Amino acid sequence: LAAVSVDCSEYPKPACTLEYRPLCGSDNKTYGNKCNFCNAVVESNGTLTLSHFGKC
Repeated sequence: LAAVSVDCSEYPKPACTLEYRPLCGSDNKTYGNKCNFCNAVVESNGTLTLSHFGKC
């Protein structure tokens, strides 16, 4: 059904491609891309999640 989420199994990373593809969280703050999103998830320990693609 209707979910939104990028895959984050492989995080956090040491380095990020500087393509800008923002992903706003449930926190309603922006993570610049699937890197900085999925970092802030895997640090978050599962609990942070994707409210919408793009920026807040």
